[PDB]
Amino acid sequence: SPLPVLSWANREEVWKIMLNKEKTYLRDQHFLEQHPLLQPKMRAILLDWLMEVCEVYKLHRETFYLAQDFFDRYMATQENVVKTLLQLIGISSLFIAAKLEEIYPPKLHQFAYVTDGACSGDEILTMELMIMKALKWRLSPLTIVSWLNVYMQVAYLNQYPQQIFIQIAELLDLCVLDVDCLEFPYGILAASALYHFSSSELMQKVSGYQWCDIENCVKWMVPFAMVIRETGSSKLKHFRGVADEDAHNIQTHRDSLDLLDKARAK
Amino acid sequence: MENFQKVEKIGEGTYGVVYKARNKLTGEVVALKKIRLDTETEGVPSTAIREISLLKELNHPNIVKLLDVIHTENKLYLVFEFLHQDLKKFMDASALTGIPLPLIKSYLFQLLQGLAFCHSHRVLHRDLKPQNLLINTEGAIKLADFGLARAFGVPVRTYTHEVVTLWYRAPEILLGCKYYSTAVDIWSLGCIFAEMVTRRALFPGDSEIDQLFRIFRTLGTPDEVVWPGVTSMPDYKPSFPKWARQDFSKVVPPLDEDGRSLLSQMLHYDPNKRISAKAALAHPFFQDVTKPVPHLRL
Ligand SMILES: CCNS(=O)(=O)N1CC[C@H](Nc2nc(N[C@@H](CC)[C@@H](C)O)nc3c2ncn3CC)C1
Repeated sequence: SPLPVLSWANREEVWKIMLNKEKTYLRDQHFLEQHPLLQPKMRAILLDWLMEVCEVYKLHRETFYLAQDFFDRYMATQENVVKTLLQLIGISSLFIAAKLEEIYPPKLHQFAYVTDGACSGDEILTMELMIMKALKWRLSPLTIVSWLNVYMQVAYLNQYPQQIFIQIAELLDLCVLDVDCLEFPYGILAASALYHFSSSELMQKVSGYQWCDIENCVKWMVPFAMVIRETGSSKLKHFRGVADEDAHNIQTHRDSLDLLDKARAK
Repeated sequence: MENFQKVEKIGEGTYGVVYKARNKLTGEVVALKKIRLDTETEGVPSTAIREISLLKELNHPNIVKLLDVIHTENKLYLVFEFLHQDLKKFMDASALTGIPLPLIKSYLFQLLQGLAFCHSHRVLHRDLKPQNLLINTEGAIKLADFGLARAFGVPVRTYTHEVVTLWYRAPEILLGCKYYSTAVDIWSLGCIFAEMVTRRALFPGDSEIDQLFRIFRTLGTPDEVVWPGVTSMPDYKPSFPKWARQDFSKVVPPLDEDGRSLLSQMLHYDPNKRISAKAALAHPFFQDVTKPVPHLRL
């Protein structure tokens, strides 16, 4: 329990509830073994594409991570999915996420518009219902990015600086494109990314996780952190109509595909 | 959807219509929220997706139980437990006789328990008003209508749209605060608590300024001492009349010293000083209802 004595509720009670959510929400790193026609590089191209349409429509990082988790968890319930069906499932996962997270989310015709005609409004309204029903209406998970936000709030309550947040988010966006990340809990993934930009001491102070808890994850993360380090981390951008205090919360897009190639090589 | 027989219409919202129903086979009396999908150009309404999802997570005896979700031909049905009456109807029925203090106390403690659970799950109700609080015949009360409930972590922003009935809206919101906090729900419950004691709305304004002026008339016009930062707020005006705080004997006469205490802590101007739902449960006003637990010093 790294959260300080919370005024609203018990510091440990809030923390334990967050941990019990990860125990109920399940993800599988081998879900593509149920869809033999699909390869792990297909999921990577899809999430990279969703990341770009998020940046285009200035959508929140939480919106992207909701769509990622909806897509990954939905496919774990499905079988023998075809390459052509993936664009619709991803954009419908994003449609649900935008409606849940954004205040004035993009309209259905804009979600159909980004698919260059390969998806229509009726296909997306049919697909969102299949997704929500298959997920048993459990659409309130703790995303990979939500943990990062909690970790930043803890480190500065003892609001936070934006530049550091986007650098750690940039590394998590790369790691999310590899389906093997789904073997490590979302909280572990975030603490491990934060450790690569800080230390074990700060990671334990804001996440409560000991070194043994995140050691396995930090080992797998190591190649991705190097590619991010080799090139230098990005700077905070300004977004029109977006209040500067919330600018770190807007989803961004990079040439992460070739960065993911170099990472798996080493 | 064939196993249900509609008994009667209960109410209607932007989202959908509520009915009392019988599961003809079982005899289970439920509340059905019907949502026509053919009417919405954006599929399942954002608000309906959020309410279904939030209510699956929020399992607490003082929160309405969502029993099932059924998808029919361009219709989405939310099946909930049925409760015979809301707090607004109950308070109007009890306007002459009064509500017995042990029942006021029992209801307030139960409301605070359900609210603490929402807050511990990082959820802001945002619309706590008597008609959204459902009671049963055996003394229970539950929070309901989570259509406007938003989760925090990255605090919920404020906007110019149909939110919490003005009467239960916190003063930081009226004064232009850009972010909601758990303190806005505690403010609503203090208003509801006072309303159970007097059997009339504590602050029944007709505009945002009338609401604010009514709050200032009863609690006194605030300053930097009572509320650090109030004068530097977006909708604050130095021109506001300076009224003095009224004695809580003239605001809530039937309430005791313990009761008057809890109400002042619930209606504190400062969102940072205003009592929490967890802290309110520990207050000496409920000492007869609850028995304290040993705290682990570790
Ligand atoms: C409006 C009439 N009030 S009354 O006359 O005091 N009274 C008759 C029965 C009614 N019960 C329920 N009312 C509502 N009302 C909803 C808004 C019309 C909102 C609060 O969920 N939702 C319920 C009820 N049972 C279960 N759910 C969950 C869907 C209370």
